[PDB]
Amino acid sequence: HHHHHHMVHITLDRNTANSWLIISKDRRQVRMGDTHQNVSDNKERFSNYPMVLGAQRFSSGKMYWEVDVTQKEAWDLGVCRDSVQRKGQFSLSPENGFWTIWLWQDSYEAGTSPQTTLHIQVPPCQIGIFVDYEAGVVSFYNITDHGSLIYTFSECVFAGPLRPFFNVGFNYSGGNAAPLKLCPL
Ligand SMILES: CC(=O)N[C@H]1CNc2ccccc2C1
Repeated sequence: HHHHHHMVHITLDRNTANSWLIISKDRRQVRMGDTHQNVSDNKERFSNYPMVLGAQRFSSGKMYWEVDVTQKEAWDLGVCRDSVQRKGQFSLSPENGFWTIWLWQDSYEAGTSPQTTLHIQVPPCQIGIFVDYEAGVVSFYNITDHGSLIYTFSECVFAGPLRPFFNVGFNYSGGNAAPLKLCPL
């Protein structure tokens, strides 16, 4: 792809994080802790899942960023509405304000309702995310496989400001402790 020139510097918003998450001092990395991280509860924190939002809000333009997923077994990535539900159980779908892909149990799927199978020959170590607000497009790229397209959500109805969206996943296996990292420009 040729989206690299729309690169934006994303930082994570501590106040939105599930209380188990550890965000690095530079606000560029997040991982699962082995316990509650000794923060107060608030209405913004994701309660049920190890999720966090980026601080940046997008309402126009073209935006691109990259995330490192090396050696993780499970994760969700993409964008969401600023007003997505934070508490209780919910599915990742455009109807609920999320435009995401994920890895789970050795298969990759797009967060449509119902979910769509992805066809990935080279397991990605880094994912590129491209948003065109005006066009209503969210696209995902395999940086490990020379930038090959993973999935395009088109005809998106954002219906609000967008935030970068992250889920580090559960670590019940002991094989998913690795962080999500925002990669340098
Ligand atoms: C080993 C592991 O993944 N433990 C879960 C427990 N439960 C839980 C609930 C919300 C957010 C994160 C978590 C972590």
